[PDB]
Amino acid sequence: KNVVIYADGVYDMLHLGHMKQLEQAKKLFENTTLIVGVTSDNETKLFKGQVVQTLEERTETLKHIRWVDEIISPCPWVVTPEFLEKYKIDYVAHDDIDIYAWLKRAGKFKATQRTEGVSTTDLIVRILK
Amino acid sequence: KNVVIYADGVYDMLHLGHMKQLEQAKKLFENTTLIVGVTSDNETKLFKGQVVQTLEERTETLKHIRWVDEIISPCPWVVTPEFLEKYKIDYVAHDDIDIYAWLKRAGKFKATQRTEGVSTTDLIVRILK
Ligand SMILES: Nc1ccn([C@@H]2O[C@H](COP(=O)(O)O)[C@@H](O)[C@H]2O)c(=O)n1
Ligand SMILES: Nc1ccn([C@@H]2O[C@H](COP(=O)(O)O)[C@@H](O)[C@H]2O)c(=O)n1
Repeated sequence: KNVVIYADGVYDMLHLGHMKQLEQAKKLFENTTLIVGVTSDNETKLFKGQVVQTLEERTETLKHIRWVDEIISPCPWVVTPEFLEKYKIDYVAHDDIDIYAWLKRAGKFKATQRTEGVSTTDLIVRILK
Repeated sequence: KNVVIYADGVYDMLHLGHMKQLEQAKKLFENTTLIVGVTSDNETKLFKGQVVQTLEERTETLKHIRWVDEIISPCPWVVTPEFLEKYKIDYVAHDDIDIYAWLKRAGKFKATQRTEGVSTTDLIVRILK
């Protein structure tokens, strides 16, 4: 009955968009365990860009989110089949833009939706107006 | 056994300081219900200053916090004895600077600690440096 869901990301300056994504992932099935992977400072710098918050900060905030059952911090930058076996993960949940093609082929990918206009930085834009 | 705790505030741009306060309030006793009061846009404008986020936004974010059992939105600007009776509140939890003197006299005030340097706006200061 219980299904293990994995959602990875940077989760920098956690905002309502992230929280709604985690809620979505958590409620994909009736009984789930949501594991959240948080990306390292270095790989995030190397591949995405600057992070405002450190791994420790990004991880500590996530701990306070209702839908989060377990956190893997740091998590691998790229998901692998071996990683899924190690953590008994049934599905990977993430927005859908292919780096996830192999997960889709395996029937282990659950797409989630982004929430626009709600980021921490969009809120700063308000203040300046 | 179960104890009802009430924590009120603005909770604008929710950050780790708020989340740690709510965790503190929630863990004041072994078995609690944490009710969170969120202040109205008008009274917050009148008495504190501008709020970035609306009541609806401030409330929606709080919903995603693990420690929150119930939300009263909007909540009264000032706590009264009648309000405590209506919601069967045992203790009010808030930082300690006296507007809370009457609660302290009644044995219904539990002080919580602020967390410094961790606000959403302090994180914006980082980016600019
Ligand atoms: N506005 C946003 C921003 C991110 N998200 C989701 O939060 C998760 C982590 O995103 P980041 O790695 O960009 O922090 C991803 O699944 C992403 O789709 C969202 O659903 N809405
Ligand atoms: N840095 C901060 C900011 C607020 N808080 C707490 O969060 C609650 C709500 O604070 P505000 O009304 O300022 O949003 C209060 O109990 C306050 O003490 C905190 O513990 N640390």
